[PDB]
This record gives sequence, C-alpha cells and structure tokens, in this order.
Amino acid sequence: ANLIGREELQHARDAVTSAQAQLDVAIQQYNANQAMILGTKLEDQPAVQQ
Amino acid sequence: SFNNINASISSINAYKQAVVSAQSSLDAMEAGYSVGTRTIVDVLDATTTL
Repeated sequence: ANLIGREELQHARDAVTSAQAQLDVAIQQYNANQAMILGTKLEDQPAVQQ
Repeated sequence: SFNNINASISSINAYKQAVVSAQSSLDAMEAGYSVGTRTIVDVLDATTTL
C-alpha cells in the first residue's frame, strides 16, 4: 500500500536471510559431533572397545 | 508608520530564508524516498511544511 520506506523492508528481508544462515551454521555444528556418536549403544563405541 | 515599514522589510527577509530552508528539506526528503530510505508519509510532511 506504499506506507513505509523501502529501506525498512530491505532490512527486514536481509534479517530473515541472515537468521536462516545462522540456523544453517547451528545445524551443521550439530551434524558434526554426531559422526562420533553414530553407534547407538555406549558399550559398542570404538573408544570403549579398544 | 515609518518604523512599521522597516519592520515589514525585515520580516520579508526572514520568511524568504525560511522558504529556502523548507525547499531544501523537501528536496532531501524526496531524493531519500526515491532511493528507498524514507516512507511516503515523510514526503507528505515536508510538502506541508513548504
């Protein structure tokens, strides 16, 4: 309806995109350190068997 | 009366300067809205002030 400035909407879209990027970073941080805990059971982990 | 005349001259000068200042403010607002940094509401107020 042409009420608010365009730089305000630009800054809103940029914020949403940045938040998406940060969530991707967090998900990736989780995916790593899940490669170590692949085995379901604690007694079957490679370190314990050694 | 002779003094009222000079008073009027001075007031004319002052209001001319005020008009120039309002013109400059309006132009700045219009350019900012053209590039997207301001809302249409801001432009309407500068036009009213001019």
